[PDB]
Amino acid sequence: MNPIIFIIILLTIMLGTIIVMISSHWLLVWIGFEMNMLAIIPIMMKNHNPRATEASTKYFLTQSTASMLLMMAVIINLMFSGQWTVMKLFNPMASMLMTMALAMKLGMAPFHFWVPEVTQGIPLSSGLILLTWQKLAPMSVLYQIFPSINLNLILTLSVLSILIGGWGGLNQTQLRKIMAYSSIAHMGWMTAVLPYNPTMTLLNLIIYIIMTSTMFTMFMANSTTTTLSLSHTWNKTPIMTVLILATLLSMGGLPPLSGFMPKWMIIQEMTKNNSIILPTFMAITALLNLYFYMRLTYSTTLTMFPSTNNMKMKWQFPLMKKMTFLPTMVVLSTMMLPLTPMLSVLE
Amino acid sequence: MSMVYMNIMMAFTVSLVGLLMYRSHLMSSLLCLEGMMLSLFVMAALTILNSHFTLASMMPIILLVFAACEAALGLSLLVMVSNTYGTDYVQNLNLLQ
Amino acid sequence: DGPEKNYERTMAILQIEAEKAELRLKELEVRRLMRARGDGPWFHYPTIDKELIDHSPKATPDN
Amino acid sequence: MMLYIVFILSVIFVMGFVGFSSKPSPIYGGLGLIVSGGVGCGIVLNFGGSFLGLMVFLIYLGGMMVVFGYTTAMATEQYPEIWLSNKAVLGAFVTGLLMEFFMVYYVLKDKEVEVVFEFNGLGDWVIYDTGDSGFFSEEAMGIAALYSYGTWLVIVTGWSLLIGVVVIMEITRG
Amino acid sequence: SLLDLIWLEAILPKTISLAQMKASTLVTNQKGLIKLYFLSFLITILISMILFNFHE
Amino acid sequence: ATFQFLPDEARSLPPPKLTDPRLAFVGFLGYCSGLIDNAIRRRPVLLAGLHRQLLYITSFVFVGYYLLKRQDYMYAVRDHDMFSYIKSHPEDFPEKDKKTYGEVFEEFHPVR
Amino acid sequence: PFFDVQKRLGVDLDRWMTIQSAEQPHKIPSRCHAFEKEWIECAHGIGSIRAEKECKIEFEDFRECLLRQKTMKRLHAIRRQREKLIKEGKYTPPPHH
Amino acid sequence: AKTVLRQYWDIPEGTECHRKTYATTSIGGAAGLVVSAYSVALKTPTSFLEGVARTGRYTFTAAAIGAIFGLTSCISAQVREKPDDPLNYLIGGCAGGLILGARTRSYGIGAAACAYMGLTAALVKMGQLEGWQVFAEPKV
Amino acid sequence: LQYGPLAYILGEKATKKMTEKSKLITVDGNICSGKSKLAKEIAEKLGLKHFPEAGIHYVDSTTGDGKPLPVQFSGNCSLEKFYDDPKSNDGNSYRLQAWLYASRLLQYADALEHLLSTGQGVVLERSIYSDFVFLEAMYRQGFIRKQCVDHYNQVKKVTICEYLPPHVVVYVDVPVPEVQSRIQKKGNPHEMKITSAYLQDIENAYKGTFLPEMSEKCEVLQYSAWEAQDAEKVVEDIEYLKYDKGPWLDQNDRKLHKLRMLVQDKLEVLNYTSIPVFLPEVTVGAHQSDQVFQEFTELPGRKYRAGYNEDVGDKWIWLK
Ligand SMILES: CCCCCCCCCCCCCCCCCC(=O)OC[C@H](COP(=O)(O)OCCN)OC(=O)CCCCCCCCCCCCCCCCC
Ligand SMILES: CCCCCCCCCCCCCCCCCC(=O)OC[C@H](COP(=O)(O)OCCN)OC(=O)CCCCCCCCCCCCCCCCC
Ligand SMILES: CCCCCCCCCCCCCCCCCC(=O)OC[C@H](COP(=O)(O)OCCN)OC(=O)CCCCCCCCCCCCCCCCC
Ligand SMILES: CCCCCCCCCCCCCCCCCC(=O)OC[C@H](COP(=O)(O)OCCN)OC(=O)CCCCCCCCCCCCCCCCC
Ligand SMILES: CCCCCCCCCCCCO[C@@H]1O[C@H](CO)[C@@H](O[C@H]2O[C@H](CO)[C@@H](O)[C@H](O)[C@H]2O)[C@H](O)[C@H]1O
Ligand SMILES: CCCCCCCCCCCCO[C@@H]1O[C@H](CO)[C@@H](O[C@H]2O[C@H](CO)[C@@H](O)[C@H](O)[C@H]2O)[C@H](O)[C@H]1O
Ligand SMILES: Nc1nc2c(ncn2[C@@H]2O[C@H](COP(=O)(O)OP(=O)(O)OP(=O)(O)O)[C@@H](O)[C@H]2O)c(=O)[nH]1
Ligand SMILES: [Mg+2]
Repeated sequence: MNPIIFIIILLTIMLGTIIVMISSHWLLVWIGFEMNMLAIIPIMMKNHNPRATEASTKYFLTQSTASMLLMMAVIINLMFSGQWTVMKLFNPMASMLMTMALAMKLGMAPFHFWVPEVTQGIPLSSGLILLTWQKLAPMSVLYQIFPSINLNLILTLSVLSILIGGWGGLNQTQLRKIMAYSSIAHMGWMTAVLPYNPTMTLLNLIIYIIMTSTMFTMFMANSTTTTLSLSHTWNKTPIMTVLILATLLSMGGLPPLSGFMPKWMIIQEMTKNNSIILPTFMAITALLNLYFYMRLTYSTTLTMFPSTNNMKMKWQFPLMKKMTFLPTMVVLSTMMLPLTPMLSVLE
Repeated sequence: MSMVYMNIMMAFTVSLVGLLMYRSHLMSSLLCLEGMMLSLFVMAALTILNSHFTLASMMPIILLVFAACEAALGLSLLVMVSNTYGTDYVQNLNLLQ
Repeated sequence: DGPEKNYERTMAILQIEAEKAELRLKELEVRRLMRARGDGPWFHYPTIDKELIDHSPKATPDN
Repeated sequence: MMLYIVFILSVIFVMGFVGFSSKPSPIYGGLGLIVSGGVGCGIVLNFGGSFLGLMVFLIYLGGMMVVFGYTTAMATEQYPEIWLSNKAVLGAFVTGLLMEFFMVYYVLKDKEVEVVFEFNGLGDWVIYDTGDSGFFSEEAMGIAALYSYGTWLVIVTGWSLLIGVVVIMEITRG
Repeated sequence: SLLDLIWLEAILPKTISLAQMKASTLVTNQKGLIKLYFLSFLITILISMILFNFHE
Repeated sequence: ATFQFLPDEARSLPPPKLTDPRLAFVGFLGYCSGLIDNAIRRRPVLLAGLHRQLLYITSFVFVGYYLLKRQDYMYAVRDHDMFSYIKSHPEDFPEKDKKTYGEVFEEFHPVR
Repeated sequence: PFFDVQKRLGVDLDRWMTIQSAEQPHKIPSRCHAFEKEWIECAHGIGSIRAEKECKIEFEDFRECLLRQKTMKRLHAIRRQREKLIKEGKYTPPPHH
Repeated sequence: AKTVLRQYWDIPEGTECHRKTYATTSIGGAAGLVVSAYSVALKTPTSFLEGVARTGRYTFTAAAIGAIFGLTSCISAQVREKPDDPLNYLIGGCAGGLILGARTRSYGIGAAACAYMGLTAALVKMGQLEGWQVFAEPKV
Repeated sequence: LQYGPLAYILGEKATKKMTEKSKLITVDGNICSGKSKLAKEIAEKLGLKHFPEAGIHYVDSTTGDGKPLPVQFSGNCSLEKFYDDPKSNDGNSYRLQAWLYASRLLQYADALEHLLSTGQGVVLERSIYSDFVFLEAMYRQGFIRKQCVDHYNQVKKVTICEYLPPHVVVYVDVPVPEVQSRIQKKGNPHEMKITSAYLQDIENAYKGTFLPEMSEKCEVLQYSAWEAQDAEKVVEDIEYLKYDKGPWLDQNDRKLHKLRMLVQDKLEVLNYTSIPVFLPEVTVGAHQSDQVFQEFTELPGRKYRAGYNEDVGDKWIWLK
């Protein structure tokens, strides 16, 4: 891939997301989704190996099916309303189809099976796009149709995502599958608060993106994709292990780290609506996420695993990866709890 | 609703179940995807034509344009799947288990 | 500090806390009414903008 | 009987879908999809969309022609499967036709049928517009407005088609 | 006595930690097959409508 | 306003002081980012690239100032809406007739 | 939209196609033009929570125009009765019907 | 589920146990079938019989748990003349947990199932007595 | 402007700098076969960059002040210790072999970077493509376990795939009895313990595995001891070669842009030389690892990224 071609394709991925976000017409929203899927597959196939081919095919089949259900909902909405405006849907069957269509696009459980596999099959840079940028467009549509979403359906997906994400991460030794299951679990929190306060869905989304972007950027820096490969970081870049520790604890929602904020704010919103059993269940089940974050901090930062002799050759060479924005993202990933009231800007 | 909608809606459902219930050939599933667009095209056209909403008469055309892109995208992936395993069978796409 | 400074400093703290505590209860009651009745700035989900309608004479009379 | 023209076409429409949804050899799946495109064009034509109908037929005829070529190269086996050659294909094919027949039988037996949702079986002509004396096609004016009104739609569609060429070449350059 | 057996075996960190291991294995021990994942999408939609009436 | 970071009506509010404690914290966060940047690239943490360190602080404070202004404005808006709604619906916010503890009754629970 | 850049910049990218009461080529009106306009003008500015309740009449009439469900039920009632009376030798249609 | 759940709550507690048990048995069987559908879809049986034999065990295990829960919870209230007692569901929950352990051949599961199912059921009874909402309507 | 996609977009493409003198030549042959002397002559006559064979301290010469570092900063791998006790218990034999391969891999990247960046050809003495000959001889002599051989194949399998083979392979073919004689004359005491069986295993590995593979994709020139004497004859053959096979014919700008992006980042090059496969020979524990690593950073001009060490005269650090 010619560098100019990569930029144009990369700009098209953003263009499709932006089209969804600025569109007031259901057709243009669907077009934006198609444009996004068209441009992301070549990024997935960038390295041209059988695994990347499998991931791209599994991704394409899933996203195509969601687009069909989404467009079906739009046409049903047109029959029962005669209009195309992006807003609440006027038919409950259309609401179900759109909600499920967006659930597949996000990778929410039980439409989650593709997220672990696609993420594992593609490079880290592509996985970063998949688990962060690709969340924006479906969430922005959910942010506009939520008044007509069936409450039981959306909360059922949120609960299942948190459980399935929590349990799925416990068995993983690959860093890309850990980030996939962690992503599934975090998506559950975003949609659980969606019916009550959409602002806290945006807050959780932004903070999830900052923390996920930081973790992928640190994995890219040392070119690590397994738990054991990451366990050598202490012997080359000690500073990196400390940043991984702080970021991982934040992702686990431990105060006083930034990652505690979205969980804190979502519990507040749910209790204000006399929803007590669900936030309690959610917070406890999120302890599964913390458990398999803590294993990574054990093998990465708090202990020292054995090295290999050839590691000494890497002591003589500096990191040359861009690590774009890493110093800023890690500070935002960890030291933002004192600034929590700034969430009103999202209002 | 009008009785035509019963069969067009049924047609969409048949292709949806067609897509979700795979066999071996990945090509067969790509046809069920083009089947869903065909029914979506037809059902959109009936609604738009019957209601005399002129400006959306271009909507079904745009629908076909982005169906062609998906089919071209789907066929491209089938080429690379076939070049790897020598068939388009979907059971070969299980490295990532 | 003398007992007087800390005493009246405490009163100034209690006033601020009491005022905030009242507004917190008022807001939860305003949010409850606004959401139920939709007659306020909050929970104002958009309708279709009427300036998009065409009021010109059409190709046929009855419409 | 002729008043039910659109319904009769829609019955063949579903039957074509059962043809390729049962998923026999893609040679026959393509045939099923060509038929559905044909009577699908007929359905849209009978609602006043001659241009829309003929084009979906034209586009799908070229698409299945590419599919036929790809089937002989990448989706062919020694014994291509017909609807009668496989129990799973025949079972799906039979199931879809019986589910189609019964829906037809009740809606014709009663002039209404309930299949999850209420459908009226009075014939599709009853919903048509009564008056019409404009000296033009409404579909043509609506479609032709893509170039005056649909400036934004042309940009996004033109870009996507251009990117589609770039993308397919990246994907297929192993 | 048997009563404390329930109050222990059920609340043991081993019990809690070992049930999470079963659930983890059930979730993650998949075949990686497109056919099986999409067959489950079909079941999710059917029970969503027939059993929970999410479309109503 | 629609899709505006700071609508014109926001200029009636007193801007954040340049010595705001929240703005000082933001500036500190830029300092930490500047130090981490030296660390990950393996330069002398406190000394290296003071030009780079000044830009981390300046950019954080620049962005933080506008975020704090929007933050303040959105809370002023929330109060403006809440108070006007209370004005518009007197029947839903009636003054409580306030008894004194001499008149009110509370059951006493001995701590024996 | 999520980001209303169209209103901010004043450009009009897709609002033109959103409703069937908008300006059409050569002023061809949609079949339900009057019903849409009434519902859009009833609910303008008051929000969906209020509009769901205070514009049911306008919406209910608009829905009747779109899908004609009440009308077709009425016709099926009349047609069904005529079958009963024609088949019983009770009523005879006039020449023009 | 909505209608089937309603009828269970429709009839008074501690009375008409045959009907209560029919409700819980129906809730048990439906849960077993749902587990059977996902199980067979994602873990393909070797033969069509073993797919039916797997549906047979899960559906029967789930239906047995519900039937025993409904029976024990109703009879316990009937004996004790305490309809709205949370403790009645505690006994129903443990009996169900025992059925799972008996059906599973493992004293480890039977004990753990007793505790967790016992506490869960009592919370359910507490929930509708006190009006707790699991999926709460947005109100503020 | 450090090389990257932007520099490429602005017109820094490999095709603009290559010629028919932009070749990658490798000189091969058994021990004491005259490789290094021949290699220098070829480079001098063709105006190519000569790379002395990569040893235990090759990486040292490319970083810092260029001097060899103390051997604790190389795992204490010792060539002399290999010749004295080839079966030592501490795994010196394979630890040396694994270190040497990674040294050659690093050198090959440095050679390719020079070729692509400047267009000047290079000459190497052996390479990653022929390093396996010593692996094969070591194992056939029982100097390493079968587990070590599998490890080596794993590292080579994920590293040698990303590069292009040399344009020309020169092979000085000296019979084993002659090598055993030349080693005696040389005077190295440790080297004199090399057995004939070991040397016959290197010759067998070369003549049986290396040259047939290189024939299918490189211009392979072979010479006797007497032909190798006159580098003028060798240069004459090279200057009249065809170059009608091998992957170099299928390379274009975007492919060489990708290759250059790899070989200029040395950590990316060395990534898989340290795969977490815990062989006893190459594994090191935290206490030893941590202790040596802290020593490494105390070395002169080694605590900070090059250019940021005041203890070696670097200035303007507060503006860098
Ligand atoms: C104020 C409001 C906000 C409140 C939230 C909490 C704020 C803290 C958030 C921290 C954000 C991450 C930034 C942490 C900076 C860590 C700096 C450090 O520890 O020193 C790095 C040191 C480097 O070692 P060296 O080889 O000598 O130098 C190489 C780099 N030039 O590394 C090492 O050598 C250490 C290697 C051993 C690993 C030790 C691990 C245990 C100690 C970790 C301490 C940091 C814990 C951070 C976790 C969050 C704590 C709240
Ligand atoms: C974070 C500092 C505490 C460090 C230990 C970490 C504790 C865990 C953090 C978890 C979140 C709890 C945060 C609690 C602090 C926020 C509550 C608060 O203080 O809000 C009011 C504060 C202004 O404080 P005020 O009472 O008005 O007094 C002004 C005096 N000039 O307005 C604010 O919101 C400002 C809060 C930012 C922190 C104070 C900033 C002081 C100004 C200098 C900049 C900070 C530089 C030093 C960095 C210290 C990092 C440890
Ligand atoms: C008021 C400050 C309160 C701090 C509260 C801390 C809250 C937690 C903040 C988390 C972020 C921590 C910063 C990010 C990590 C950077 C530090 C690091 O990576 O490791 C420590 C490092 C020493 O490693 P080294 O390789 O030797 O660098 C050369 C420095 N001489 O660098 C160090 O030497 C230690 C760096 C931390 C100490 C900061 C010192 C404050 C600035 C002092 C001004 C400079 C004074 C110069 C004095 C000399 C002239 C007299
Ligand atoms: C939520 C409340 C908290 C609010 C937080 C606010 C977050 C947003 C604020 C921006 C965060 C990023 C700040 C980056 C500061 C470091 C920039 C720097 O010093 O660069 C030095 C040099 C390039 O500098 P130069 O490009 O010449 O500056 C002109 C820019 N047009 O080249 C270098 O060596 C820099 C390399 C290190 C930087 C990492 C790579 C990023 C490259 C950025 C390019 C320059 C960005 C200019 C920043 C201006 C911001 C106003
Ligand atoms: C995943 C498979 C997807 C398959 C899609 C199949 C086609 C789906 C058709 C969707 C439209 C069905 O529409 C459904 O039935 C009729 C339509 O008049 C409505 O019928 C009901 O609602 C309206 C509401 O005013 C009233 O007439 C009345 O309350 C009742 O008759 C339902 O409220 C509607 O939800
Ligand atoms: C009250 C709520 C408390 C919430 C606490 C947060 C829950 C976190 C759950 C983590 C569970 C996963 O942790 C996992 O548990 C099993 C328990 O069998 C351990 O299993 C361990 O003992 C079992 C047998 O007893 C062995 O088969 C296994 O080899 C051994 O590792 C795993 O070593 C551990 O990795
Ligand atoms: N085990 C091992 N020894 C090696 C390797 N490369 C070189 N050596 C040894 O390092 C010493 C120098 O290598 P040579 O160049 O082949 O010997 P030489 O004396 O220089 O002979 P010339 O070809 O003329 O240069 C010899 O003892 C080699 O056995 C290697 O990859 N593995
Ligand atoms: Mg030599």
